[PDB]
Parts: sequence; C-alpha cells; structure tokens
Amino acid sequence: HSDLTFCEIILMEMESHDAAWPFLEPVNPRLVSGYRRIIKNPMDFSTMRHRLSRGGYTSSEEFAADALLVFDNCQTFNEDDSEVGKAGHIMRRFFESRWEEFY
Ligand SMILES: CCc1c(-c2csc(N3CCNC[C@@H]3C(=O)NCCc3ccno3)n2)[nH]c(C)c1C(C)=O
Ligand SMILES: [Mg+2]
Repeated sequence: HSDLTFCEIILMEMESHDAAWPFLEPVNPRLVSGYRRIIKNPMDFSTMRHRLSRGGYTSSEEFAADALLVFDNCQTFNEDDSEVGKAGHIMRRFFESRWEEFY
C-alpha cells in the first residue's frame, strides 16, 4: 500500500510530464513499419495506468519493470537523436531519479 501510492505519484507525474507525449498511448504497429518485428513486449503509460486501476500490480517492482520496459523499447527502436528517442531519455532519467528518492 505504501509501495502502490508511490507508484500512483510517479505515474501521475510521468503522465503530465512535457516529454511524455510519445508514451501516453500504445504504439500503433500499423503506423510504424518494423515495430511489431522488433519490439517483443510493447508497453506504455496508459497500459500501466489501466493495470494500476484494476489492481494488477502486486508490488512496486512489477510497476518499475513496466516503466523500464517503456524506455528499453524506446532505445531499442528509436535513434538517440530522434525526436522520440530524445523525449525517452528525458523521461527515463526522470523516472530513475524519482524512483530512487523514494527507495
Ligand atoms: C515514432 C512513433 C512513436 C511514438 C509516438 C507516439 S505519438 C508520435 N508522434 C505523433 C506526431 N508526429 C510525430 C510522431 C509520429 O510519427 N506519429 C505517427 C506514428 C504513431 C503514432 C502513434 N503510434 O504510431 N509518436 N511513441 C513511441 C514509443 C514511438 C516509437 C516508434 O517507438
Ligand atoms: Mg534497465
């Protein structure tokens, strides 16, 4: 319960972050050639929000696993100097820095 309220705060803060715009919704593979082929386990903030809403996270470590997946997928598919890659580095650094000043 302490673990979960922290996840609510971090997710709320990532959802409203300026650099969150690539990660608010699932990537549409119909619009992104090669995405289905390369990214085996898609993840985004709204899927995390839904899982948290239905109580599908048992511990904060599962939440952090999903967050890290978002940024791992991002760095796998996008160039570091791409518009999406640049936002993903800002969001990843934000998440890591928020996570550790809680744990
Ligand atoms: C690069 C695609 C991507 C996004 C993402 C979400 S909105 C968005 N933008 C919309 C405005 N114009 C620039 C860019 C874009 O090209 N949208 C069309 C493709 C699309 C939209 C939604 N789904 O596909 N980009 N987020 C991640 C993690 C991505 C990848 C490839 O990893
Ligand atoms: Mg990692």
